[PDB]
Amino acid sequence: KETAAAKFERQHMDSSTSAASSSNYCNQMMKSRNLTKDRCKPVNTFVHESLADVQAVCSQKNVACKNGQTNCYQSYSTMSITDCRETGSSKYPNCAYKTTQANKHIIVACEGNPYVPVHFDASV
Repeated sequence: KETAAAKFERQHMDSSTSAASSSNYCNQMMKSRNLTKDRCKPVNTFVHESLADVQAVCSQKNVACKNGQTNCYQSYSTMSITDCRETGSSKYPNCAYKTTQANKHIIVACEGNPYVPVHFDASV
């Protein structure tokens, strides 16, 4: 079945664009990446950077994850991200989201060998 590392790429990586280009980014991405297949995932962040730059975060600043785990890491640099938050009009299967673009430090949880991002924890 899909690996945690591949899942992270599918849910959170968008190396193909530098930023969201319109308010419809989230609606299109959430759908296309299959995040709304079973239900409307409430929140999701997409990172507009190279895969290598995001994998490198696993060797940056170790910080506790929001849930207390100690396998989280914070990016030394800000990164281009897009926050997707479900709107009041969202109704499965017609999931709807508000798109928010920003430049923030990301916090990911890493695992494995190679040690790569498997979860997106927060943006700060």
